Amino acid sequence: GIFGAIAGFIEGGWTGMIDGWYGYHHENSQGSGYAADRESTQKAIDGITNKVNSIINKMNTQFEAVDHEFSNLERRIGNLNKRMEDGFLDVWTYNAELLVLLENERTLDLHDANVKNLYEKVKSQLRDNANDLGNGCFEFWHKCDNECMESVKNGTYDYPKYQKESKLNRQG
Amino acid sequence: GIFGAIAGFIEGGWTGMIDGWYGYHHENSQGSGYAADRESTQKAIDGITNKVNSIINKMNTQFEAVDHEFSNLERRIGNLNKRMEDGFLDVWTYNAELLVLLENERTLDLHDANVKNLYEKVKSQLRDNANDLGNGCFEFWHKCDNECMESVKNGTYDYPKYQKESKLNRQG
Amino acid sequence: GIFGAIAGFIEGGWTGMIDGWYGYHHENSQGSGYAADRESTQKAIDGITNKVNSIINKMNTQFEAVDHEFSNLERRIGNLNKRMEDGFLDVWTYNAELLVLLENERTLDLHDANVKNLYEKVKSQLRDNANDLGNGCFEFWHKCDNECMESVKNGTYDYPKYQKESKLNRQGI
Amino acid sequence: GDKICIGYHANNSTTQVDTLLEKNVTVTHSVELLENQKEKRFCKIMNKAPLDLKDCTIEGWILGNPKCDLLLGDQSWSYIVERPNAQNGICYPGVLNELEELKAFIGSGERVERFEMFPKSTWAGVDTSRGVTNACPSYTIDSSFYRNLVWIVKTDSATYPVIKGTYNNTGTQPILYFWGVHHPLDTTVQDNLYGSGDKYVRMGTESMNFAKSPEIAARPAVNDQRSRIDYYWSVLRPGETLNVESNGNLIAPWYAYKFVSKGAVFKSDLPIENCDATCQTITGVLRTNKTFQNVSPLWIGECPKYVKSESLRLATGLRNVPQIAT
Amino acid sequence: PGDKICIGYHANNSTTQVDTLLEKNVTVTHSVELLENQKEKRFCKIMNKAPLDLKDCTIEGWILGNPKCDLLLGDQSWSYIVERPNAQNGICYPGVLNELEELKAFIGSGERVERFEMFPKSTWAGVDTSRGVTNACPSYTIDSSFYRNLVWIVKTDSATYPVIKGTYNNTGTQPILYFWGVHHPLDTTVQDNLYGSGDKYVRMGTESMNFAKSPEIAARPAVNDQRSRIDYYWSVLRPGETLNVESNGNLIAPWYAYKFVSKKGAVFKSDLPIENCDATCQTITGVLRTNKTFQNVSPLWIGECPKYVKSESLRLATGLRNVPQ
Amino acid sequence: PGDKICIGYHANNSTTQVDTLLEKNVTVTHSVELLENQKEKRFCKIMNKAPLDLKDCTIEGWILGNPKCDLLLGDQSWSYIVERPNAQNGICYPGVLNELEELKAFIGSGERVERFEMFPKSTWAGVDTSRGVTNACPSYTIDSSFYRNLVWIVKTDSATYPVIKGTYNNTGTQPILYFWGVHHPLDTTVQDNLYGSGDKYVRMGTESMNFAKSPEIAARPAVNDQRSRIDYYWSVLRPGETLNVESNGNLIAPWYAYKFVSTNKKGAVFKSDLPIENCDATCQTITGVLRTNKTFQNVSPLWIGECPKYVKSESLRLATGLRNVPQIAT
Ligand SMILES: CC(=O)N[C@@H]1[C@@H](O)[C@H](O[C@@H]2O[C@H](CO[C@]3(C(=O)O)C[C@H](O)[C@@H](NC(C)=O)[C@H]([C@H](O)[C@H](O)CO)O3)[C@H](O)[C@H](O)[C@H]2O)[C@@H](CO)O[C@H]1O
Ligand SMILES: *[C@@H]1O[C@H](CO)[C@@H](O)[C@H](O)[C@H]1NC(C)=O
Ligand SMILES: *[C@@H]1O[C@H](CO)[C@@H](O)[C@H](O)[C@H]1NC(C)=O
Ligand SMILES: *[C@@H]1O[C@H](CO)[C@@H](O)[C@H](O)[C@H]1NC(C)=O
Ligand SMILES: *[C@@H]1O[C@H](CO)[C@@H](O)[C@H](O)[C@H]1NC(C)=O
Ligand SMILES: *[C@@H]1O[C@H](CO)[C@@H](O)[C@H](O)[C@H]1NC(C)=O
Repeated sequence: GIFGAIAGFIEGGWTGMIDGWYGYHHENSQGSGYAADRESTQKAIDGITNKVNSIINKMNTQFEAVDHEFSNLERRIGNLNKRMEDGFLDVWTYNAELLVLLENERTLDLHDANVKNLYEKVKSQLRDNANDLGNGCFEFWHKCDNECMESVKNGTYDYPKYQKESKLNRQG
Repeated sequence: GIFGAIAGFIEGGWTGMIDGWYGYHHENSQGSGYAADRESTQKAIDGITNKVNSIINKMNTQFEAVDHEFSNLERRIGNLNKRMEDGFLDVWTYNAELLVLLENERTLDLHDANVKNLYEKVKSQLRDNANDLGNGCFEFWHKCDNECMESVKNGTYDYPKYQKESKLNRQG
Repeated sequence: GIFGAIAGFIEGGWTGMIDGWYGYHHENSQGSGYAADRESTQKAIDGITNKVNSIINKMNTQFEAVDHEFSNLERRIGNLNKRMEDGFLDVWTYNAELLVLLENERTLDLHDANVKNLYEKVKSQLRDNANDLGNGCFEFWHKCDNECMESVKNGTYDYPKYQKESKLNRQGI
Repeated sequence: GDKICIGYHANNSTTQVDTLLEKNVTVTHSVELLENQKEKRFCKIMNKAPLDLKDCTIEGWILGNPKCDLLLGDQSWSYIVERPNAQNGICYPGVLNELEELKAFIGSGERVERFEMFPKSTWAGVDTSRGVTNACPSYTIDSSFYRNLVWIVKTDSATYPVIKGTYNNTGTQPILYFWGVHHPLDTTVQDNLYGSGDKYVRMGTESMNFAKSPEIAARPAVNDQRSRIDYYWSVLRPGETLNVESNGNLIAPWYAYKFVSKGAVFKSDLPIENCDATCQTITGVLRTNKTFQNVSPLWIGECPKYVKSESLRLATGLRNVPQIAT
Repeated sequence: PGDKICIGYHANNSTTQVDTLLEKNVTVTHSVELLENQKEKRFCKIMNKAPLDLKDCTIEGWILGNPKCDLLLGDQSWSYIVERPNAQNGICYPGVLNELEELKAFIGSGERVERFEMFPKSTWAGVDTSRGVTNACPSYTIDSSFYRNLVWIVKTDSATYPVIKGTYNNTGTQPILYFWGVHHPLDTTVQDNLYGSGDKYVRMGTESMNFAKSPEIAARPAVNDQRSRIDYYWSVLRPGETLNVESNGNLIAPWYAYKFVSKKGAVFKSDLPIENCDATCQTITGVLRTNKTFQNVSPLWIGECPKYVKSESLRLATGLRNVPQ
Repeated sequence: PGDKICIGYHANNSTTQVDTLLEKNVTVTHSVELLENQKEKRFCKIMNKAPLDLKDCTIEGWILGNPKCDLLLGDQSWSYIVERPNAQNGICYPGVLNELEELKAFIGSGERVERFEMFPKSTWAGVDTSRGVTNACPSYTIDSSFYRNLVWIVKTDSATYPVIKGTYNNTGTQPILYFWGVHHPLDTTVQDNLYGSGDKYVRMGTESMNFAKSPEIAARPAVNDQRSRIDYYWSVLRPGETLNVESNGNLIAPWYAYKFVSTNKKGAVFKSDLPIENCDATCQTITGVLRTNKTFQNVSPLWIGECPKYVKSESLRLATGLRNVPQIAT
């Protein structure tokens, strides 16, 4: 996809993650699971809702065709009216169809970026205290607590706190 | 924001950086301060100016309403003219308002990409002679002089020059 | 460019890479050459071809001007015809020209993205078994023959296999 | 060791969107913006019924064709429904002049009140009661005439004298009214019905002038008539006065309409039912909250935008890539 | 403790906002408003040329030569026309000016007219030219008068009304706009006293135009105490065309006409003042003095004006999202 | 030297540029021009149907049967009509063809006409058919002639122009396009000379149409050495309809008329001097043939057949490839 994460370096989505668009999967000696990242999920929902509403708002004017009759000496103006009405029909059909194709492209990109950006946020916190497996997964070189997992998710991860444990594990 | 830097992992802007859109904040024993990255800032100004000027140029034509009069036997053509002029009014009002919403979204993303690309530019110079903190800031593992900061801003930073000093403290 | 790779941290293109949009250049004791990344090139070709055909398809209606004559008591309706036909001409000229400027910007960005992602794909396989030279180039800290090169291009690069060799060499410098 | 992974939502959606880059992309969430469904009937708009013209055309109604007596009094409408196969219109052959502007003026209205504009006693010294024809039967009388007009003819006595009438619109509403000019097929009918000598119909208001004389000739038979009537209509503005003056061949205004002023005339088969709508198209009712519709460009009320599209589905969620289960 | 270098972006004191597809009310460091919503409520010169103020006259009153429109009378050049809504001097003798809307359109297309005598009164032999006045058409100095551009030809004291004839060959560069009429008496009595007995006609023709009309006698409702009417007519004699006039009686003769010279023309119906100022873009509701691309002032204008849209604001972000501390 | 792998992109010798919202004149490796600016300056056949070349005749001259237009006389079939801007042979006896614009509009939208005698000269009784000729309307062969589709009827040596009547009933499946006229003498003298004395009329009716006109006698400026005029008229007699003609005098009677077939194509009337050649086209504009795959064209808004959309643009080139940054060589 253009940021390379969705159906990219993260090969598939998670049906078990049901409470948001973007998220974390963790596995602990205390258990495992799928938890949405609420902030990026909600920001995305507000943005996408706004986009939908803006489009609806912008599209809320109508051209109105009319039922007028024309006589057998009014071929020119009758045809003028037809070409005019068909003309606006073609312009609005074009506007709506193109807009949908373009906005869908860009909406999928936005989702892809939001996933990419979460992944980058974790990678910079962990540094060499974790090993990058593929598929957007990190394996810690140290024991990672539920409390430690939450710190990674909320951006407070203490890299010094586990540096020595990690190094000893890393090249043991 | 889509590239994740502006209002993102770089949480706030700098009222102190007056002479550019994007740039650097340094701190060292000699002081602290701000410096715009002249090249990316100018390249952005150039692109943004071109966009603004393209939009104005494409919007240069005008549809002209006329206010001809119509008799009490010209209700149909009178109404035809009205619907015609209101139809073009609605199409241009739509074109202009949607284009502004779309282009504003993309311009904000452009700025976001430029900041991110600047961050990655520095990151790749510094390598492990510095620590990447979460926030777009790098803490040096060596002493970085005003000359040294300039070399970073310049793209001429010398990694081998400081590699041994950095290792000492990176493990010291 | 928006993703910063094309005309960016990778300064120039390769005229020697003839079989794809995006690719690898390699050099080892065995030899040197260019090779396109087939998968990313073909996905871009499909995507761009779809874009072109979608534009052509959405633009495939025509406003029709007409040859009708008007008399010296038909100034108003003659002018109504004129302002109407010109009105649709101006709308469609605007649509086409604006669309082309916008899609050209976005098409160039898409290419920039595909290069950057290809670079990040390699970078993350190689870890510290290789050194970043500038300009999107990696020098391996170990011997990398043709099968090793291909594994990088394939996505199958074996970092543990070479981690001891590259660590020893990385020290000695 | 312990894992933490980053990823995205998937679900069992099989709903697809198209993109500039790609077609048939399954997404987790999406919204269809277009309505393609309609109720094939006519309903009330603003809790106001439409006027069903039934077996009558607009001409047959508003001139008062004897077979349209069902429609005869006052009428209030939200829109007009004219049936394509309506057979009662202009019964005595001839042209209703400026037909199309008449039809556009009537469609602009929401109400009319029928009233006697010129009582038969207006016209001195002529016969007000013989003006019927086999071309205009009612359902019970073989020879009749339009309810809104009087076909004046000369008295048993030899001469048709100058007749005159005035109506002053002291009302607050415009008046839609009608008259005509009889064109006999030969000079023998002209002399029987009207006196010898050049005949004229003249009318004027503050802003209008009308003058016409009989164009005597035999036209192909239509409802057994080789003669013709030229029909006319006008609108008497509030404060305006109408003078009428003729010495023959006048089909006089009798009854007219106080007229009250977006409207529509739908030519359609569809039934009018005891139902309410906010959006009525010529091919049926839209009962929707969608932004676009491909049903019809012709409507009344508050409708979504007409486009030729089959579907306008917006991605809202992300590319759906659910794990494969065997 | 270590030295630091940080990558960052501009912020400032801006509280100027834009909307995007994704988000409303986003404060941004720099932006440009593309729409103009302000105007000078007055009429100015366009291209250094003054407009024509019709004052108390309608367009009809002006070019027919209504006696109370004399201040207008003679030669005019204009960048656009201003007709005042309550103007009272128009068609003074009741009647219809045929193809009026189309006349208004042709006049609107013009930039200048030169008034001249097309048919001197001596053109018509055997008839009275000095008596064609009415209390329906007073000037400011006489109770009974007539249009300056027309002659109401009447019977001589004796001999009835003869066939009268006139011609005019347009040798000029310019088209000629001219006017005439047919009088329609309320009575056969008025008909007989003014014109002869006998069937009357008014006939006109050029290389490309034919006109024929005879009177239609009836009492119309009284307007300006007149129950009679005039049918007024206008036409345009092309360069090189000749006009032939022939009448039995009931002719209201062309007397003076206009050499007419023909861009975008404007007849503004407005009460706004005309001031000694000068402008590039004149709207029916005022002057736009602006470099902006769009305007929400009016769709009706002359000059080089920005595009009309119904929008209240069209502000383009140029700077970034403003996030000051 | 250490083993290298580099990531990069294609470049080539392309010098073709595009514009974007952010940047003008970007050289790219691959692109598509979407707009066609090339045309063949000629008229071609459209549904394998040749257009009608009116040559030195106008549309009026043609369907009235101007004697100098006999080249076009008879049945005609066409995909469109080409009328030369300086054709000389139109209305030869001066006067107006009433509702002309709407007739020209009706004739475009036709694909074929069959000429036929509608009213034989015998139809009119007690009048002279054969004196109806003028100096204004020469044929190429004869100095004095008249339109092939009309009879200028004149009173015989007998003082009286009688009442004449004519009927034509359309039992056909096709509408009939037909013409008539009313002659306006310069003189009451010429009026007396040609027709009866007293009040004259031309009355015509169908089941849906009426017409009545009397002569309007006056001297007009000389055209084609004529101070008199003819009012010309046209109408369309629908399938199943009957026409009645009745006249006192001053009738220019319908003689030949046209069975008319309306078309399922646009169709078009082009005013132009371009050559018509033995060629086929899919897209015919008024200034030429487009033979193209492109989406847009800047040649003309006026056309018949399937043409690309008209825009004012000079070029509409879409980038498909990437920014082209070839190695500088020296
Ligand atoms: C009948 C005739 O010849 N009488 C003499 C007039 O012709 C002549 O006036 C001149 O008329 C000239 C036109 O002559 C034709 C014509 O070609 O237009 C001759 C035609 O045979 C005649 N046809 C019919 C059916 O009448 C035709 C027609 O009458 C007119 O068009 C109706 O106006 O006229 C030409 O216009 C000359 O400019 C004109 O002087 C007069 C004067 O010498 O004498 C008559 O004896
Ligand atoms: C770059 O930095 C050096 C010090 O590092 C300084 O003297 C020089 O002027 C700077 N100039 C550039 C690279 O533009
Ligand atoms: C026209 O032809 C049909 C068939 O002969 C006939 O029934 C009809 O009466 C004709 N019209 C007239 C007026 O005779
Ligand atoms: C905002 O900034 C401008 C330029 O710095 C300054 O001139 C102005 O005084 C400031 N506005 C306020 C907050 O008054
Ligand atoms: C009018 O004058 C012009 C030039 O003097 C002349 O050529 C033309 O014949 C005249 N028109 C007529 C028919 O009198
Ligand atoms: C290229 O640039 C020239 C001027 O540099 C300009 O005239 C032309 O329009 C531009 N066109 C393209 C797309 O090359």
